[PDB]
Amino acid sequence: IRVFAIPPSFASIFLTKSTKLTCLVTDLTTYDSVTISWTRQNGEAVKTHTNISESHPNATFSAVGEASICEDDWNSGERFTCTVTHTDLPSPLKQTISRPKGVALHRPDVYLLPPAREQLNLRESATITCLVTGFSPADVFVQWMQRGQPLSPEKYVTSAPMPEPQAPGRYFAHSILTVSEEEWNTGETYTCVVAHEALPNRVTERTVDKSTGKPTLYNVSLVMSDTA
Amino acid sequence: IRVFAIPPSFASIFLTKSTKLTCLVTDLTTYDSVTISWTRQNGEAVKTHTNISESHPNATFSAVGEASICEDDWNSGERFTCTVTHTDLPSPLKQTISRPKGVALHRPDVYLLPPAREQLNLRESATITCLVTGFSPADVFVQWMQRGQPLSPEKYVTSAPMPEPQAPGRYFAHSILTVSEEEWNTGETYTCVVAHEALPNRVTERTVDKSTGKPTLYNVSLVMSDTAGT
Amino acid sequence: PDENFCKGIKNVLSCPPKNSTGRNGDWISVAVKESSTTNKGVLVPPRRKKLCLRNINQVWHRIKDEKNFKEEFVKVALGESNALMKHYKEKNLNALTAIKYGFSDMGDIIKGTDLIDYQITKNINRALDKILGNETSNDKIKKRVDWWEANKSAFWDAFMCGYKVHIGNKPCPEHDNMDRIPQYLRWFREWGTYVCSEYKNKFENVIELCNVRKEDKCKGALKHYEEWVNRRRPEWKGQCDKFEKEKSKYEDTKSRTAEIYLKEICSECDCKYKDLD
Amino acid sequence: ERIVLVDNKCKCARITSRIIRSSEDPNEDIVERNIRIIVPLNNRENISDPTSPLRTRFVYHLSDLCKETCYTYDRNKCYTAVVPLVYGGETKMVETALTPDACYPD
Ligand SMILES: *[C@@H]1O[C@H](CO)[C@@H](O[C@@H]2O[C@H](CO)[C@@H](O)[C@H](O)[C@H]2NC(C)=O)[C@H](O)[C@H]1NC(C)=O
Ligand SMILES: *[C@@H]1O[C@H](CO)[C@@H](O)[C@H](O)[C@H]1NC(C)=O
Ligand SMILES: *[C@@H]1O[C@H](CO)[C@@H](O)[C@H](O)[C@H]1NC(C)=O
Repeated sequence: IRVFAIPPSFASIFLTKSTKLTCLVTDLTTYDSVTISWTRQNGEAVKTHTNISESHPNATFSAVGEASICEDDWNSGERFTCTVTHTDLPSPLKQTISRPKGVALHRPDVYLLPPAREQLNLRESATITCLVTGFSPADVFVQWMQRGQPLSPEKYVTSAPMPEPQAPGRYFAHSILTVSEEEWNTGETYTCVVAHEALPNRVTERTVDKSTGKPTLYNVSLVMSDTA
Repeated sequence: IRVFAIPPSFASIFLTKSTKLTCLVTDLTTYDSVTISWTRQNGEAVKTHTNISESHPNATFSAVGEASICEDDWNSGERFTCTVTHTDLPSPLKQTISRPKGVALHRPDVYLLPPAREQLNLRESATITCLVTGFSPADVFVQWMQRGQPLSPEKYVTSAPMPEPQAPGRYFAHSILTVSEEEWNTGETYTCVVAHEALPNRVTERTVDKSTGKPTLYNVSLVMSDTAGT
Repeated sequence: PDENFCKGIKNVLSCPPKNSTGRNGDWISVAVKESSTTNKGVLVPPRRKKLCLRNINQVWHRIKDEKNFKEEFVKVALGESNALMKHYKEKNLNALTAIKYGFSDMGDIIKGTDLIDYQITKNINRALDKILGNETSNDKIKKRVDWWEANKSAFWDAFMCGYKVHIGNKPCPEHDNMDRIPQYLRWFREWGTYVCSEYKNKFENVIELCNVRKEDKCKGALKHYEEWVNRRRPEWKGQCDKFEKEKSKYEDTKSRTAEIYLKEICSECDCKYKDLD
Repeated sequence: ERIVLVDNKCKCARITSRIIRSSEDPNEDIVERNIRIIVPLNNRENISDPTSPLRTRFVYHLSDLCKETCYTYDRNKCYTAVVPLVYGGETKMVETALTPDACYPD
C-alpha cells in the first residue's frame, strides 16, 4: 500500500536526454478512480499521466506516470511531491523524491588501460578496461564509442560503484570490454566516455589504440668477441 | 532482524582445510536462546555453533554459525539448512544452502595491467588492476603481495564477481591496489595471487613492476663470446 | 574432370599457427557478435576466431577493380589452405571440413551477413560496395550475394589448390553446395562434430576404465566426464534455443528437434546429443 | 642436412653446422654455423623467483653452453615457487604454477 517513487539518476537523464519522475504503487491491486499528481512547493500540476499498468498477483500495479521537466529544475532541488489518491484510502499518499543535498562534487579522473601483453600473446581477445575513480557521488554512466558510433551495451559491462579504501568520500568503478584481438592488431581507436555531474562538461573521453603503449626506444648492445 | 547465510568460499575449503558454515543473525534484540545445529540432508546434525556475542556496535544482537562438514559431502552437493531456536522469531526460519551442482569449471586467467601513463604523470598515486577472466563459478579468492610478503586487506579492494559481458557462463573479477607513485618508480615487484577450484595447482601467480608493465624503453646488453666454439 | 586448372602462384603473407596457443582455442569464449539478443547462444569456433585476413587487411583501400578483388581473396584462400592443413597434418585428421567451413565463412564475410561484429568485415563490405556501385541496402546485399555466387569458383579452386598440393593423385571432392546454409547452422555442425569426437574419446576412456575395473583412477575419469558435460551443457542449451528461434525459415531445418537436424544431414558421429530429457 | 651439435634449452641456443656443397671444382666450399639463439627479453634474473627485477645483460658463453642461472623457461620442466597466502591471522605457504602447460596435471 506504498507508492514507491524512483528519482531519476544521472545515468537515466544522460541516456534518455530527458527527465522522468515516476510513481510506482506497490502491494495494491488495480482499482478505478486513480488520482496521481506531481506537485512542487507552490504547486504546478501541469503534466499528464500515461501508460497505466495492469493488475499483478503480486499486487505491484504500477500506475506509473512520467513527468517531463527541465534539466536544471531537478538539479535545483525543487523537491517534487507525488500525491496519490485512490479508492482504498481517501487520504492522499504523499511520497517525495529530490536531488541529494550536501553531496560533494569531486570530478572523476578516468584512466584508460590498454590490454596487457599477455592478452595479445594468446591471440583470443582483447580486454580493454576503463578505470574511473575519484568521483564522490555514485552516478556513473559509461559508454564505448568506436569511430563515433556507440557500441552495443552487451560488449561492455559497467560494474556498480564501490567504496574507495584510501579515499573515504570517493568511489571507484571499472567498465571492461571484450573485443577481438585481431581488430586490436589492425589499429582502431576505442574511446571510453564517463558521465558524471562533477565533471566540468559531464563528459570526459579517453582514447586507447595499438600505439598508445609502446617502447619509445630500443637499447640493443650487440657485443661479439672471439676472446673469453 | 537481519539474517544471512554465507557459503564457505574455496579459500576457506583450501587454506583452512575445514568447511565452516555460518548463518549470521544480526540487528535484532538479545535473548541469548540460540542453539543451532546444522541439519544435513537427513534429520541428523554434525556440530553446534560457537562464540555467540550478546553485544553489537548499535546495541543489538549479533549471531554466528559454526560447523565442520567433510569435504566429500560438499563435493556431493547435499542440501544444508540453518534453523533458528532463538526466541524472537515465533517460527524458525530455514535457509537452504548447498554447493550448486552442474556448474562448469573454467580455469581463470590472471592478467596484470600497469598504471596508465596519464595517472603516473600526477605523481601522487599509482593504481594497478588485477583483472581475472573466465572463471566458473563466481567464487574467486584474490590476494596482493609486495616482494613476497602480503599486504593489509585495506590496501587493495576487489570487486564482487560479475557475469561476463559476452561469454555465456564465465565470470570476471577486478581488483585494484592503490600505492604511492614513488614506490612504482623504484621498481618494487607487485604481484597478484588468485585462488580458484578450477586452477591446476589451485594457485597461479603473476608479477608486474616498472620494468615489466608497459616499460618506456627496452634496455638489453647483448654480449657474446667464444664464437669459434668447441 | 573434377580437378582444378593450373593456377599461378601469388604472393601470400605468413599467418600465425593455429596450434601456437597452448589453450588450443576456446569454443565457449565468444568475442564479438552482431547481436546477442536476436542471435543468442551461438558459439564462435576457434577457426573463425583464428581466421587470418592479413592479406586483405593490407590492401583493402588501394584496391580499385573486381579482378584484383577476386585475386586478393585467392591469395588469402591459399594462406588459409596452407594454415588449416598444416595444423591438421600434425593432428592427422581430414581437413576438407575445415577448408569448406573456412570458404563458407569467407563468403559470408564477403556478403556482410557473417555473424561477426568485425570492423574488418565492415571495411571489406564498404570496399565491395564501392567496387560494384552504391545502392540501397537490400539491393546492394542482393548484388553482393550474386557477385559472390558468380565468383566463388576461383576461390574454391584455390582452396583445392592448397588441398591438392598435398593430397595429389586422389580425386578432388565435390562442392556440396552448402553456401545457402547460413553461418550459425554451420557453426552448430562444427560444434557438434567437435563435441562428438570429444565424447567419443571420453566415453572410450570411461568405458575402458570403469566397465572393466571403483578404482580411484576410474573415479577421476568419471569426474572428468562430469566436468566436461557440465561445461558443454550451456553451449547446447544456447545453440538449441537459437535453432528454435530461427526454426521456421528454411526447408532443411523444418525437422523439429535440433539434434536430429545435426544427425540426419552431415558432420556428426550419431553417438550423443546431450538432451535434457 | 645440418648437424645439431648443441641445443641448450635455457639459453635456447641451437648450435648447428652446415656445409654448402660446391660445384665440380677444387674444394673451397663454405662451412657455416647455423646458430639461432632466442632472447626472452622480458624474463627476470632469478627464473624461479617471480619477485626479481628485469634482466638486461644476457651473457651467452657459446663454449660454456656446449658442455649458472638459466634464461628462458622450458615447457618440459617445471619452474615453480612458493607464495604465502592468508585467510586471516594464519599464514599458509602454497606452491604455485609460474607457467602453464608445463606443470598441468597429466
Ligand atoms: C634464486 O636462485 C637460487 C639459486 O642460485 C635459488 O635459491 C635456492 O634454490 C633452491 C633450489 O630451488 C631452493 O631449495 C632454496 O630454498 C633457494 N633459496 C632460498 C633462500 O629460498 C632460487 O631459485 C632463487 N632464490 C629464491 C629465494 O627464490
Ligand atoms: C642505452 O645504452 C647505453 C649504453 O649501452 C647507455 O649509456 C644509456 O644510458 C642507455 N639509455 C638509457 C636511456 O639508459
Ligand atoms: C642500460 O644498460 C646499460 C648497459 O647494460 C647500463 O650501463 C645502463 O645503466 C642501463 N640503464 C638503465 C636505466 O637501466
